[PDB]
Amino acid sequence: LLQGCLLPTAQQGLDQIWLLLAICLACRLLWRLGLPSYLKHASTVAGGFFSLYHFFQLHMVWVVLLSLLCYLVLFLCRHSSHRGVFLSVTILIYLLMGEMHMVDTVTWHKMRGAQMIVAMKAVSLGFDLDRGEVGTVPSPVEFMGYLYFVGTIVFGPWISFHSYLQAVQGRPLSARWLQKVARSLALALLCLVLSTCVGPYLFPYFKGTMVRWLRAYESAVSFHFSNYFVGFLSEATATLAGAGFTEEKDHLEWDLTVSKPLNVELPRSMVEVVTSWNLPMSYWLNNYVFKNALRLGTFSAVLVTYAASALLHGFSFHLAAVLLSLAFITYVEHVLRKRLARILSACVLSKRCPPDCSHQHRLGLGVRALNLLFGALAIFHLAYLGSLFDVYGMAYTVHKWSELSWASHWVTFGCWIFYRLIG
Ligand SMILES: [Zn+2]
Repeated sequence: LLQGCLLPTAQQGLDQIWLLLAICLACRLLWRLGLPSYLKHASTVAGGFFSLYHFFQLHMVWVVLLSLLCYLVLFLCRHSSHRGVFLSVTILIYLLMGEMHMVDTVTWHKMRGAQMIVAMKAVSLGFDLDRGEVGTVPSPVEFMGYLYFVGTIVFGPWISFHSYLQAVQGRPLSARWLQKVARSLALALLCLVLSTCVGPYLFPYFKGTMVRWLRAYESAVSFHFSNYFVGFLSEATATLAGAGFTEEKDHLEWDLTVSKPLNVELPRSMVEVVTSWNLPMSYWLNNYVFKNALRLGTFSAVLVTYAASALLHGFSFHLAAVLLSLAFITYVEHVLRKRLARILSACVLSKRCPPDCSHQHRLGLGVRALNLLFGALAIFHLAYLGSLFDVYGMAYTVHKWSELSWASHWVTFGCWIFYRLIG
């Protein structure tokens, strides 16, 4: 195992990503030299081209296409107060065309992440221009540098245009920065190693229904650690490039957090799981899709947000089914937890209550028991939904979920039934 899984996996992951980290660090050193803004943006553009070429070979043209297309659309509507609408429509078109299989499936899937981040960045800049957070429409070099920020191009977290400009302005290289990068890299490598070695072999070492749930859980936990690897790597790359900082009370804190594994592995609620899964993505979907879809109602906005999330990850039927089930699961858990908190004056909300909340029962045994029951239900939902990601169409999804006897959906139905009845 020591030289059988750990070392090969660590080599596999650290090997390819090394170049990306190198360019992030190079960008960071180059952006502290006091170069003009134009030069900084152009430099990161060239770095983004080289990183995209390194990860996707000649097939980087699709991302290049999207980048130019989004700028073209933004430029054509540079005076319109509905820039986010036009950019979202053009992203919709491009994504749908790609999902229509016009491009090779292997090639398309290979760069779903980079294209997702570019699309999220373009839509976010359009909506920030609409709401007035960004004063003027950016120059071509600033927009292209924002899309090709080398710390946020391949697996990078979505960052706002203002966050990108703050990264451009630069910050002094400090011990705190290096500790953040090192911690993120170590956690990324650990999560990758866990995903490949610890995760898959959890229950056999570390075909009844119990066996099926064990296999489902280990496939879910392996998928989670793979996602955590991507999240921590994204934190490492973004911090190493100079972004992801919070200038709070004239005190700089490099605290960009993409994923919170402890809040998903040990979950209080499925809402917490979804939020902690990818904080940049959750924020993006919440601010640039959910708030714009509030005119359809709250539940319809939840469905629109999850459908946009399904399109951003690429339309595969298992992931679309997972996100459609997650909308109902999170909503039902949320409402039931809320109503239980109201009726039972307890701190059993989907998030932790503040220290000044009106709930009478705050630390009792019943509150801990209810939170543990909902956390076990959340782990159960995670194993159910993550069973689809073992190492895929409608038939696979149906059969695989039938192997688990549709337990989560019945449980979701029961929670929903309970919610309506008690109120
Ligand atoms: Zn409370």
